[PDB]
Amino acid sequence: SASFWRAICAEFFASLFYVFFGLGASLRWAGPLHVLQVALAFGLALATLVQAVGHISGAHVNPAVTFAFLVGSQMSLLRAICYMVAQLLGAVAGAAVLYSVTPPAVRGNLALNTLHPGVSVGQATIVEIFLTLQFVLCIFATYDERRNGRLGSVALAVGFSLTLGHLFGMYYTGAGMNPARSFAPAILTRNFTNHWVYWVGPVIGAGLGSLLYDFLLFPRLKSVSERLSILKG
Amino acid sequence: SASFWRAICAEFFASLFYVFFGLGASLRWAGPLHVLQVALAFGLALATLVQAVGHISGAHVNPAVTFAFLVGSQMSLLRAICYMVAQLLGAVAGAAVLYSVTPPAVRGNLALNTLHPGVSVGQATIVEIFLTLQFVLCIFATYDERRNGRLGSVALAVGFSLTLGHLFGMYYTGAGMNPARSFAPAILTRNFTNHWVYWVGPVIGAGLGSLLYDFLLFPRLKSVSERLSILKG
Amino acid sequence: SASFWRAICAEFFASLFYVFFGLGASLRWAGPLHVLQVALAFGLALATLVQAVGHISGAHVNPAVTFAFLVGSQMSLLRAICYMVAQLLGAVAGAAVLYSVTPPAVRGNLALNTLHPGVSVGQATIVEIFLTLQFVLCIFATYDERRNGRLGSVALAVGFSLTLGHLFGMYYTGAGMNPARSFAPAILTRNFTNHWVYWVGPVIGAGLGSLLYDFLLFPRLKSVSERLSILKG
Amino acid sequence: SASFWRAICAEFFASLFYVFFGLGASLRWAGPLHVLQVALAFGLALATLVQAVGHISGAHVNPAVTFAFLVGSQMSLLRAICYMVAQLLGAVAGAAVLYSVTPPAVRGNLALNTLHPGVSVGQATIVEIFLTLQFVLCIFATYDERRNGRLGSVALAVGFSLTLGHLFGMYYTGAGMNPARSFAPAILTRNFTNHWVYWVGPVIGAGLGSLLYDFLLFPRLKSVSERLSILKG
Ligand SMILES: CCCCCCCCCO[C@@H]1O[C@H](CO)[C@@H](O)[C@H](O)[C@H]1O
Ligand SMILES: CCCCCCCCCO[C@@H]1O[C@H](CO)[C@@H](O)[C@H](O)[C@H]1O
Ligand SMILES: CCCCCCCCCO[C@@H]1O[C@H](CO)[C@@H](O)[C@H](O)[C@H]1O
Ligand SMILES: CCCCCCCCCO[C@@H]1O[C@H](CO)[C@@H](O)[C@H](O)[C@H]1O
Ligand SMILES: CCCCCCCCCO[C@@H]1O[C@H](CO)[C@@H](O)[C@H](O)[C@H]1O
Ligand SMILES: CCCCCCCCCO[C@@H]1O[C@H](CO)[C@@H](O)[C@H](O)[C@H]1O
Ligand SMILES: CCCCCCCCCO[C@@H]1O[C@H](CO)[C@@H](O)[C@H](O)[C@H]1O
Ligand SMILES: CCCCCCCCCO[C@@H]1O[C@H](CO)[C@@H](O)[C@H](O)[C@H]1O
Repeated sequence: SASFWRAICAEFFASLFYVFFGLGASLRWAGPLHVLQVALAFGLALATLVQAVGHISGAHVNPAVTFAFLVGSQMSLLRAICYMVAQLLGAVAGAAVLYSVTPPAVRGNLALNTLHPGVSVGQATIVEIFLTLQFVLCIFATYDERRNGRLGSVALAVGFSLTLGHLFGMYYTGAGMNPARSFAPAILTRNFTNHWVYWVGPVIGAGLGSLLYDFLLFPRLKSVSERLSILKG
Repeated sequence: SASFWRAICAEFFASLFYVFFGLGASLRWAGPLHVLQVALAFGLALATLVQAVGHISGAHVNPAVTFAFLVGSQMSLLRAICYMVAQLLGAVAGAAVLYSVTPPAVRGNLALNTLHPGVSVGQATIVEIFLTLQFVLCIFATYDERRNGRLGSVALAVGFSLTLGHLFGMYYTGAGMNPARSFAPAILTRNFTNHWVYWVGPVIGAGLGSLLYDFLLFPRLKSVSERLSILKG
Repeated sequence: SASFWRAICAEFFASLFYVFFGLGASLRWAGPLHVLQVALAFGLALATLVQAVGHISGAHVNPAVTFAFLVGSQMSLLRAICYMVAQLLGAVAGAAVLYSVTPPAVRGNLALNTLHPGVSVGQATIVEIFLTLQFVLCIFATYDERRNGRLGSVALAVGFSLTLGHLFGMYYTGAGMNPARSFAPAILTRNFTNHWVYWVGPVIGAGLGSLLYDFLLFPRLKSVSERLSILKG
Repeated sequence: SASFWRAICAEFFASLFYVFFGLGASLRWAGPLHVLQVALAFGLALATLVQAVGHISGAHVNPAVTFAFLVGSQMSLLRAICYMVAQLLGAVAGAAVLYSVTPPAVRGNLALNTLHPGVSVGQATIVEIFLTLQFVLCIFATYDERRNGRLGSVALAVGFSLTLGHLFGMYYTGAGMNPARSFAPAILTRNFTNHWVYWVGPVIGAGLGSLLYDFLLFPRLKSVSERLSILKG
């Protein structure tokens, strides 16, 4: 039904907003102030967007997040691909629109995710993994219909999880936690240096999060039947 | 019924508070610290006011927000006009009372919304549009009775949306997102320079937000019948 | 019943905690950083305490707040007096315990509420009034059983209202919004300079808040009968 | 049942995350900025983890917290021991993994809890006690099934309680409030100087919190029967 294309649209616009506001708030340099401010910006961007379209598409706005739900057998392979496609175009569009209204000199590299001189790509990949792992874990747990009438706003919980990822990570890798968010700055600045970290960390972390939740913490046992039936629809 | 004049009163007082506390917290200059602090101040002012009178008038406290609900066919043309009237007088009053208790030298221009030297009014109008668009989108989605028992506090969600608007926007336009909030400082400092941006951006953004929500994301299909019946009451 | 002395105890301990953590976090000087940090500290202290004992005593932890509920005919004159008595002793105790574990030199004046050189006591009284007014207004609205299943945490709403009061007020009067919180530092430092502001502003603001809510925004019509019956119990 | 080993696993992973992100965000020095940022980091780490596994193990992720529930007769002596065991190994593991991905020079002492030169260990023990006391009090009150449909997110309430503990405490003792969180940095840096404070304060505070809640504020009267029956299972 049209109850599918609306979601794809939700994922496109939300991703454009997420990157537009996220990157926009990161322009400049610096420091606690800097980190604190950028951590809150991405976090509140997500909390806002999750309230805005979480009921419509589940507000993934993140390829690694969508990948998590795929292996978690909660969405079809067809939906996953489109979500990720919409997320990549949306992100690029947000970065594009951001570039068009931002004064040069302040533009910098459009907040491209970058490693710290003293951090190896191996350590950086492990960082991005842990960041995305606690992040996806919070998403799965709070989206789980099987629990709590005392959750409060799941939109904010997830947003603050993203903020926590930044408060810690920015010092190491600028905190990617999202392939699409990393990709947009890279494709427009023509700089794919160390970009592998920002696809690998999140995907693996997202993978370990889903697995850890569904197959150990609070098992959601699906029969091989449904798995394929779902991965198909 | 009197269940109409109470709301108008709600919109008047809330607007006076919103501008009084919002502007008051913006006095001085500066920087992350500055932005972070002012972003939180406006955001918590709104979250507070939405809890205070959201059940009474819907706590619009914003002309662009009210305009959104008009074209969204959720209020009558009569209510909209009064809301906006109460919001403009309330704002001016808040700025007035703020001026009366604030020491000169610190008064400055009473936190008048201003463009960044390197930002064209065109880019500034597009910024204000995006700010108000994600803002109204969050308002519509969270006010929508058709969803979530996991929303948490809608008052805070909207407040944090406003904070996010500031964390990004202040650098560009000081972040207006609200004609009344922009108007009060302008009418009292007799400075309407670039004021057009602060009416145009929000109204258009607010317009694109409502449209995007009601006519694409989660359609609330009203028959031409009701539309006019509502725009009339 | 004992369902009365537990509350008095709740108000005593909560007040000791509120002042202990509130004042403790205010030691030193300074600035956004300073204000932001102290605003959040008092705010989260209250949100925490409101969750801790709001179900037991309503977590007033504030004389002006209790006064609001008295004139609001929601508590007896006997309860009000004891609450305020417990709040004053609790506060002093918190400031006392704070003094005993804090290094001198850092102690300063134990975060005594103070006016800004350029702010007259008249302007300062009006500031404290507005601060306490939006504060009590948020308390009444969120405590009102007659509304919302979308409130979220009322504990946090009220806490953030207090934070907003500080983000704006600290620059003017250090933000009292609470006679007991102002009193404790004064009685122990033997400095009652301008102390009148910190009793007068809140009480009046608290008074205008209750009146504004119960007699205009969302009238809670009590017959003269009940009023006295309540003010008596 | 396996509905026991999953919890132990929950407590292990959550503790590893808590310390990994908590300590990681504390690396460097400094100041409001520093404190504010670290306070929020620990706070959001907990809020995140409480949402992630609070429904599975109750998300204690803290020996003093678990001890509180033991004397509160809410868990068996067998569960308590394992929880604390999982929490200690998890913490050490988190600090270990943190060390492996962090650049030296920035590593410092891995955010080891430390006293302020002007604070005696006696004053420091009293500080840690008060910090953990308001903390456990908030945990008990918000976990109490006997109350509120207006709590909002208990995960966030507890997290913000931890943040408040840091906003005040870091200046005194770096804010331990958690034996496991203090232990991990100590065992790996081979520095147990003043470590006694970080086990004694929390345990006592946690003890006074439970007692204060269950035996005075909102008594949860258990017959000697059940107490032992519970402490046994
Ligand atoms: C879910 C997977 C979790 C993996 C946790 C691994 C912890 C050990 C990390 O060792 C680090 O490996 C880097 C190369 O990758 C080296 O450059 C670095 O010096 C070394 O300290
Ligand atoms: C599970 C599928 C994961 C796919 C991840 C794709 C990451 C994009 C690759 O970036 C690579 O970075 C290297 C430096 O590190 C560059 O030398 C190389 O030219 C560039 O292509
Ligand atoms: C919902 C409407 C969204 C519109 C998005 C428009 C993106 C392109 C913006 O282009 C900008 O236009 C400015 C004038 O307006 C020029 O001064 C500036 O140099 C140019 O880069
Ligand atoms: C949908 C209706 C929108 C109405 C918007 C009204 C905005 C107020 C106009 O401000 C204008 O700003 C110009 C500079 O930019 C000044 O030269 C001009 O004198 C001043 O009047
Ligand atoms: C609910 C009550 C609201 C009252 C609002 C009053 C607004 C006008 C404030 O005027 C101020 O009065 C001070 C003395 O009090 C003077 O020192 C100051 O120069 C003057 O500007
Ligand atoms: C509704 C009842 C309100 C009661 C308020 C009592 C406030 C305490 C008085 O402080 C006063 O401050 C003056 C300077 O301003 C000092 O000169 C004076 O000696 C001191 O006593
Ligand atoms: C739940 C228990 C609460 C206990 C509260 C105690 C408050 C009094 C603290 O006195 C302090 O004791 C320190 C040694 O411990 C001395 O070094 C310090 O100079 C002294 O001021
Ligand atoms: C309720 C049980 C509480 C157990 C608390 C154990 C705390 C660990 C002890 O740290 C101690 O710190 C001293 C300096 O202060 C060192 O001299 C001593 O060598 C070291 O062992």
